Amino acid sequence: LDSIENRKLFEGKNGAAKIITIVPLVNDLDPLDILYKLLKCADDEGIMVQESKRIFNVHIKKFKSNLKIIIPDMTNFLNILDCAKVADFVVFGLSGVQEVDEEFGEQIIRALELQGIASYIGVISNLSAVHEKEKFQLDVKQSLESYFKHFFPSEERVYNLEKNSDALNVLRTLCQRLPRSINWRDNRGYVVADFVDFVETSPDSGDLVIEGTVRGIGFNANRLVHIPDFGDFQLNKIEKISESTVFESNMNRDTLDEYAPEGTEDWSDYDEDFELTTARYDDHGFLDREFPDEIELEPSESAIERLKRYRGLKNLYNCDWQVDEKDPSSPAEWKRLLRIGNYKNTKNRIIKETKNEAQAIAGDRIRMFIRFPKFLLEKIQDPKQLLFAVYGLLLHEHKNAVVNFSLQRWEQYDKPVPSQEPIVVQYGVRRYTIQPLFSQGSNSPNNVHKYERFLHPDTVSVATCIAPVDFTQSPAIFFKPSPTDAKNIELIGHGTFLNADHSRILAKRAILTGHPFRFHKTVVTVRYMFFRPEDVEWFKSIPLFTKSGRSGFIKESLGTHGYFKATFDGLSAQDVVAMSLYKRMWPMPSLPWNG
Repeated sequence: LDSIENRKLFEGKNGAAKIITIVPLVNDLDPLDILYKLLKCADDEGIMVQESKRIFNVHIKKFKSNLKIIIPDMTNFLNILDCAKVADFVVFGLSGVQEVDEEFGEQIIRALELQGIASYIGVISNLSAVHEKEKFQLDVKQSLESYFKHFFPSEERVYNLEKNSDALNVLRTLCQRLPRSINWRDNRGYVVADFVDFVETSPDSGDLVIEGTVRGIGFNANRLVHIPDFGDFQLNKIEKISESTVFESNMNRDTLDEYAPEGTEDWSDYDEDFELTTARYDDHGFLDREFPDEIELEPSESAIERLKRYRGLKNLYNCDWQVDEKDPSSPAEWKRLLRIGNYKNTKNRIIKETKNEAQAIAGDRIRMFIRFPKFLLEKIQDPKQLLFAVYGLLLHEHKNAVVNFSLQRWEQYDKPVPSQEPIVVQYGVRRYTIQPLFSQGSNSPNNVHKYERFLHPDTVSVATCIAPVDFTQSPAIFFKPSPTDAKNIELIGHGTFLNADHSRILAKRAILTGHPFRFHKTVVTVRYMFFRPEDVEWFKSIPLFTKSGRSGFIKESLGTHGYFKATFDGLSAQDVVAMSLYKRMWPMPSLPWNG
């Protein structure tokens, strides 16, 4: 009972700011018409919009509450998403004449829902164009209502802005009804800039002043800040405006370092240094998919040199594979990454620390001085036209680490997706061009997982890469920018930022194909596997298997052309002799994404 009074206060007084985003899901639907029909309900004529251009601050006197209306750039799909993630309420605009495009309008409903929506409302301003008779118009309104309920059953009736009865009910909801909270946005800080100015300090960099009201967890002078399509930046000063305090950047401020100082690799020896006449074999445990992992050796090149970093495994679930081991293939950044022991506990601690050590709480008007470089000012667009939102970053969020994303294919995405090709990933407001190693999610004791070359279509897979830490487990949207597509991007998949564990070891499989030709009572001769007698001698330790379900071992080399004799438990001139080998796959560093 007490909690309801405290939660209302920030928005139910002369110092409130309610973010409302107008999202018309149809090509031939104007957002200004949707706004005019919504602002018509209030008796104050001086509220009405003509020629602020897209982002307006309107004070509705009928419900004694300030409203902040945002109109996105419909040419850019990502801008529509950007305006909605900052919104407290989203006004979806449906058309009576034109149907919602599956490739664009429908995809907006899909993408906004997957990145996180605070509150939604169905609205029709195009009902007049259908018919003159109310019997024909209501049949169209009911048809749109069934479509809107299919995406989310939270809304039962799609309000029509034509009738003053339904339009007054919408404004009453946008002004009085408390909006829902978005986990990642509200646990961070978020300020929608009303006015942006710049102060020169040096001929290279200065201070970018942002005036706005704090929403979410709040802001701290030491904590880093993030401007979308610009990057992460450090703060210098923050001024609090109160109706009848200044917080400065300390010695304990966060650094803009992506990786640890060059030399950190020399201060820790968690390395399994390994030194042989026979190839490596790990037998610690108890004993479509084959085709993509199959490999074929070249006759000129030796298999010892090619498959040097490969290990034979009796069982991948029980093998003693180790993290941080000595390997030349491993990235240089590996030791310079953020190593989090227990993500679950570090995530809760930083969140609790941020809320408790917050300087400018939600509802406070602030003047944010951001240490900004002068060269980036040419890309800054008017805050009244294009949404200028500043999202606060938690402790060590800038720092890169071995991050794990859960990812499921976007509905009706039959196209394949390989596990090394660059894909843009939007986790929260941040977006980076990620090269993700896919692996099927499993509860293995050794945390060793088989590296899948392509995204599995039946279930949800796990993408592993090197990217900065997200301490809010923000939902992730995976896309590839397409120029041929209506919306400048081609949405690949959706998911969530799982954790930041390096303990997840990924192993690439290599299956050697071999064909038997000669058959003695016990001695079976295979030929298409190796092409050197030395190569046969080296891989002798790794047991052989057959696609028919037989098991065996290499006896010795026959000729100088890699022919070999082998003994099996059960095969003919039609069976395929095979050998499975495994190598460690290291995560790949990712670059940021703007525009």
